Amino acid sequence: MKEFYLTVEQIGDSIFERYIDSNGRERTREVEYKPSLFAHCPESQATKYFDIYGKPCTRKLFANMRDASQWIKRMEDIGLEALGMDDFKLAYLSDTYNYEIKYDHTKIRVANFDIEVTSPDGFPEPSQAKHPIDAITHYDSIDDRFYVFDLLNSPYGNVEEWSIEIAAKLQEQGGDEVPSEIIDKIIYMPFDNEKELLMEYLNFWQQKTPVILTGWNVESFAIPYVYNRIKNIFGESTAKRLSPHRKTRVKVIENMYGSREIITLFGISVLDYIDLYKKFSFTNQPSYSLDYISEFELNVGKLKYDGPISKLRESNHQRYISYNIIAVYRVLQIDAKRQFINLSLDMGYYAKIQIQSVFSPIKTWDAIIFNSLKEQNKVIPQGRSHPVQPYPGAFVKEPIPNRYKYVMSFDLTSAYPSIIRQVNISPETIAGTFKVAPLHDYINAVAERPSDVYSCSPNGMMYYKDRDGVVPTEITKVFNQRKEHKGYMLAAQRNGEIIKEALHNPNLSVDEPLDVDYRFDFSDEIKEKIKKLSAKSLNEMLFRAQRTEVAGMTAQINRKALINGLAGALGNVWFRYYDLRNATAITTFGQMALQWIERKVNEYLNEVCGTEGEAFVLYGDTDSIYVSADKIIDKVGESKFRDTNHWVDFLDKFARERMEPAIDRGFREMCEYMNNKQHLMFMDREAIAGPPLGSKGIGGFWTGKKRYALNVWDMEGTRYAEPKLKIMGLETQKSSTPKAVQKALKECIRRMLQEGEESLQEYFKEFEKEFRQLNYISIASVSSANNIAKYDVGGFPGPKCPFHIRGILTYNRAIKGNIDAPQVVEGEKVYVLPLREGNPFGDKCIAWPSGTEITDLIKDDVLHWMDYTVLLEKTFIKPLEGFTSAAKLDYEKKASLFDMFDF
DNA sequence: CATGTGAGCAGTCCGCG
DNA sequence: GCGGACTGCTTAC
Ligand SMILES: [Ca+2]
Ligand SMILES: [Ca+2]
Ligand SMILES: [Ca+2]
Ligand SMILES: [Ca+2]
Ligand SMILES: [Ca+2]
Ligand SMILES: [Ca+2]
Repeated sequence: MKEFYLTVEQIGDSIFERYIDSNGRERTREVEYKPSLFAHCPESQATKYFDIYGKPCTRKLFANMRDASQWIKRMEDIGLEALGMDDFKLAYLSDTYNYEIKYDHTKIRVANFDIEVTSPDGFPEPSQAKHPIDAITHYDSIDDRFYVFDLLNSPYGNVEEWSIEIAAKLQEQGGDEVPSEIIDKIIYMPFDNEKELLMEYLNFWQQKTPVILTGWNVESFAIPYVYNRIKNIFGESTAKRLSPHRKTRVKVIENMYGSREIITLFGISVLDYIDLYKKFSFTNQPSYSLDYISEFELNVGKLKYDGPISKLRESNHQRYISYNIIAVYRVLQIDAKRQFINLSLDMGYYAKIQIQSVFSPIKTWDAIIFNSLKEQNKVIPQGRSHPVQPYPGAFVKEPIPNRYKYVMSFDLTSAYPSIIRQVNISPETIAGTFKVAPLHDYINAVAERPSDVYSCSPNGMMYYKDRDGVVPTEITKVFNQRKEHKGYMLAAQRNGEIIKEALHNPNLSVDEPLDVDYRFDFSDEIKEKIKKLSAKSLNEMLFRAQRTEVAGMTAQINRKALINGLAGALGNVWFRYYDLRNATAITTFGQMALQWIERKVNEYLNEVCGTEGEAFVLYGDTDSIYVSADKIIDKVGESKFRDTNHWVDFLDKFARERMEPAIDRGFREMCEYMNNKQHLMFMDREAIAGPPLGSKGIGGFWTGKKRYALNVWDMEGTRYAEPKLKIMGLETQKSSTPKAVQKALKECIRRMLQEGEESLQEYFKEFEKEFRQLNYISIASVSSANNIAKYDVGGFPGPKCPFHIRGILTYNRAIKGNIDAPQVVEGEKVYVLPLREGNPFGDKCIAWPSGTEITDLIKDDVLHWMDYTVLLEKTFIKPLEGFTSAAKLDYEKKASLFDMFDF
């Protein structure tokens, strides 16, 4: 097989690499890497090395990496550019793997672990590690086994061995319900003392050394705790055995009272699943406990236990160990669905970087561009220092706040990357500048044509048309990958709706789910078979289609983020190719594009409808337009339509057959105007929206910029079995909004858009009558707890103290000297509840760690002093007032002359 | 060590016979 | 109480 790296590190003048050899065996080696960098030399000196602007360079080969670094300093002092890849391990990988890496994940040791630590005096701080580690579960991907290390004797209690028989039993039968599919994969190892446990753990570690290390919060808890605990018991050099090169660095975050730390294990790639999830999932959650996220992703119940976690081991060691095991499995279950490890490995090896550098789009693109240029013997520019400078972005149209009955939306496919490719924006394709007219003059086609030779953006930049740029070249590769996966995602989504439609009439049979590939639209013959399947088989198929769609979502959305990241990186001062000329060339062109196409669409629709000067485009944001379709529907007349799907079909066809071509003509004309390299502005229809035919639903409304809701029947070619709400910016979409208020507000919207005013009014009345019966957690607001210390003045709020921070301080005083009430962690999320006047907490609100029940000693008082009136007003009524005034609708029946009668 | 800008809302402070 | 000014948080692109 072809060889590939696992990890790489620079340690002094040595590169330390772990890799897989030609026989599929894991190997390690230390290489005294001799790097090269480059300097500009005279034209009269012949050479095969040129910088990206075609200037000749000479290669300086160094005896070691220190010499290379030292030379960079001297060049800095002299005043001359030192070119080439200055991160030497990227150069090493590039030299060592001079081909497209094709890796085999079954050879890559992926470890998932978590530890338990009983602590009777508050949270067990990793920096101090003053308590025994009393459980570790460590799953190994190569063995496919859960290695369980169990401490039976501790100064906090001696317990009996864990029972696998009992673990496997249902909870309703006193067991722990450890999933049957992992029971046979558990290797249980009990220990009579911690020193033996830890030593065996370390020996195990040496035999099965993680390449990818993950788990939930392993970076800020598990890893530093294990490191510091081992350090305290055996000494630091023993702790260093967790690194295969015996090297670690300790990062100490001292904030202000007290301190925590991150540990870097050289030769391991740590990908904390919490960080993967945040970066790659595109959710914002009110809590990031594993219980919350597991329920969210997997619909599995919370791991239930009686009493505090500090007492769980002594009172119920059996459950304690089972839950340690299950927690580890849950991360594997989430990854099976989301496939973030796979994504990370894909992106890592594609770029030729340390796998953990997938968290940095700058490192990732720097590597991709370096490798690309190196293949043509080109030499990369030196990184430079730049002051941070704000610069202009997108254009957003101010919408008239209103209800909007029929709406069709369109937006550009991969807008910024497509602009890069169309214009040919790269560091080395800059041809010069031209004198800019006001943007409005370009939008209206009255400015002088910028150039009849070069490819232009209305920011004033010109680019070569007749040569490729590395930025366009490399961004197109990732875009094309993105597009493939998105095709699979949408097919799977369309396939899902076919199955949902068939679930309306399930057959009374015993059959199996069809063996099909969900990434491709079902053939007619598969669709016929589906119409004969049972409910059980159809639901299994619907599950598989949805898992296929999720996998496609992961792959497409993060490749999308990566290419958009390149456009953004051009405006980050730490990016080697930082250049506001290129960053603003993209954004300014975007602004022109949106406003140009708005004009063209208004022109076209006035023409086909026989009118003049009516505004069909009601909103737009960056690269999208929202077209009121009312006059289109009225042109034919609503009476002509047989059902909702008939008008949806009609608008879909109108968009595809009449609008999109007119849009394409408009953008081709714009491409000619700007003399661009290639026409890539593809503005495809997104949503078709309206009320159900014959209903009093209003279809949609806007309250303002970035705030709207649409009743959608077809989305990018997916015709829904049941209409779906597209809501942007409104409180339903905000993680700060209480969970039950999100629900209620969404149902208020659903009723507005699908049913009308009377339906709304009925629901609003019920919700107000029952609000006070909702669970306190379901109606608590959420906020991130940043800069808590700044406003902490003897446990009381300093000046400008934010509401949520004030609540935290209130909580701190109420739990003061409580030996095990959860502490609010800086930067994490909290629930927030307002408090009525005269409460015993002595302030207007309280805040506690999100995803948790508030500690029992103050829970009773919080429940008693909760200000429901304020809570209802702020979180529910005030937003709904915004929705309904915007829609010209009332959520309570207005008083009128009719109130004189008895109806 | 390091993707970007645009924009609304909820909060505090401050003014207000 | 209720605006305007300022800013933090969260989010749509
Ligand atoms: Ca635990
Ligand atoms: Ca788009
Ligand atoms: Ca059927
Ligand atoms: Ca868009
Ligand atoms: Ca699209
Ligand atoms: Ca109490």
